[PDB]
Parts: sequence; structure tokens; C-alpha cells
Amino acid sequence: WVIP
Amino acid sequence: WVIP
Amino acid sequence: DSCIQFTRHASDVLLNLNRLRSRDILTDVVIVVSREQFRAHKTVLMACSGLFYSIFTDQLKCNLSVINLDPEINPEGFCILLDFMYTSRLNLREGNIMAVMATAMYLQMEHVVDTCRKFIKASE
Amino acid sequence: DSCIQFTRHASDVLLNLNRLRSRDILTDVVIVVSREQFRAHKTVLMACSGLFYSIFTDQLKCNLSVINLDPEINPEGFCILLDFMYTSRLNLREGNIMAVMATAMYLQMEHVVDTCRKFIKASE
Ligand SMILES: O=C1Cc2cc(Nc3nc(Cl)ncc3F)ccc2N1
Ligand SMILES: O=C1Cc2cc(Nc3nc(Cl)ncc3F)ccc2N1
Ligand SMILES: [Cl-]
Ligand SMILES: [Cl-]
Repeated sequence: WVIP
Repeated sequence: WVIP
Repeated sequence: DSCIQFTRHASDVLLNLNRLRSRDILTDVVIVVSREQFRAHKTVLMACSGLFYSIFTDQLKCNLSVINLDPEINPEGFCILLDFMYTSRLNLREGNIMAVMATAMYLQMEHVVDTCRKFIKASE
Repeated sequence: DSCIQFTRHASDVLLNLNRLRSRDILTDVVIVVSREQFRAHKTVLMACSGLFYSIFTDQLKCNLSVINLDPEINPEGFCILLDFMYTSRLNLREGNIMAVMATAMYLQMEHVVDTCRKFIKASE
């Protein structure tokens, strides 16, 4: 999961 | 396009 | 093999499937979550959820155009997860995390359940 | 928005759609390319090809379960492009590049047409  |  | 691969292809396919959903093109099922209705493509639901994979591989259920979910399922939680299926982006907030995690457990979306558990653990 | 994003989601969705295709699950169209038949999902074809997008948004054609392509289309070229749609990988070879490029032009798959043109230019 990432900060888009 | 890339070499997978 | 000796194939070449287009890096952005999968993301571009998903973006187009979300555009078809927006425009109600070739949607073939309605998911009912109490008083709310959500239109979607059976194939996208099956590709994202262990529950929908089991439903639409069943010889009788594969033919239904309407699926009613358990009354305990929160429509907002379902809406957030449906948006995730079509976009890869999860609108996870302090006010919805419990409903989202409960819905992801029911739909059998292991990666979502995993991130919800981690965000809850960090708050404790 | 304040969303989080799962990097591998789009690739995982496409992998599952290819698994449904392999197992002939919820395929809803047959594409005929002379003596050969190819089963696929209308939504995946529309998400990848400008030609299929135009066909399945047409009020009469959206209901057909069989689509016959132009007799000049090479079945091997079509097979390579269908595999690309479901996997992001293009099996481009000296012996098939002309048929693949001609098929991609017909199907309106601009990124494939672009790589074929570049590989042909490098050989000249
Ligand atoms: O957490 C999850 C997400 C998920 C999706 C699927 N989907 C499919 N699985 C296979 Cl093997 N082939 C085709 C499919 F559409 C099954 C189980 C699970 N569990
Ligand atoms: O080279 C290409 C690939 C391609 C795909 C599509 N697909 C769709 N386009 C839109 Cl805007 N919404 C939904 C779709 F399924 C249209 C044109 C083109 N041209
Ligand atoms: Cl997931
Ligand atoms: Cl393309």
C-alpha cells in the first residue's frame, strides 16, 4: 500500500 | 514497454 | 517466453472498466445492500472478492441478475470497497475503518483486511 | 482525496480475468477470425480495443454473442493480441510482427501499433  |  | 510487456496496461484496463461502470455499460448484476443498489460487472467482482468468485462460479447463482448481501453489511462500507475494486484506491477513514474491515472480511478481500488490521493496530 | 492505493491491484485483477478466460468462466462472446474461434469477455475486449469499444457500445451489436472479423485478419495475429489484452505481454517476433501490427491497427490498439512501428524502424 502507498500514498498515491 | 520493458523486458519483463 | 521472449515477450515484451507494457507496464501501464493493467492500470489502463482497470481505468477503462471503471469508465464502463460509470456510464453503466455492460453491467450485468445489481448488488443489494439493504435499501441501496449497486450496479457492477460480475467479472470484476469475481476477480476482486473470494465471496463473489464463489457466487458466480456456482451453476445456479451465476445466472442471477440480483444478489442480496447479509443485512449486517453497511452500504457505505460496500461502496468504498466497490470503488477500490475498480480503482485500486481505498478511502479508509477513522469513521469508516470498522465497517470497511467487516465488509472486506465478508467479501473475502484479504489485502484490504490486512491494511485495516495494520491501521487499527497503529491506533491502539 | 485522502485514499491509500494497493500497487499490485490492477495486475492482480488482470491475472484473475485471464484465469477466468482460461477456465471459460463468464465468457460472453466468440470472436471468429476465418476458421478460428476465440472466446472472451466483452468488457476486457472493450477496455483494450477502440474497435471493440465501438462494437459493444452500439445498441444492436452489444447483444451479439458472435462477432466475425474481416477475412484479411490473421488468426495468429489476433491470438497474440488477445493474449496481450489479458496479460500485458506481447509475443512480438520477426515472423509475426507484420501480422500483429496490421491486426493492432484494425483493432485500434494504439500502444501496440506504436511498439511495432519502432521495432520495424530499428530493422530498416
Ligand atoms: O482475497 C481474495 C481476493 C480473491 C479473488 C479471487 N478471484 C479469482 N481467483 C481465481 Cl484463483 N481465479 C479467478 C478469480 F476471479 C478468489 C479469491 C480471492 N480472495
Ligand atoms: O488504442 C485504444 C485502446 C482503446 C480502448 C478504449 N476503451 C474504452 N475507452 C473509454 Cl474512453 N472508456 C471505456 C473503454 F472501454 C477506447 C479506445 C481505445 N483506443
Ligand atoms: Cl483485497
Ligand atoms: Cl494498446
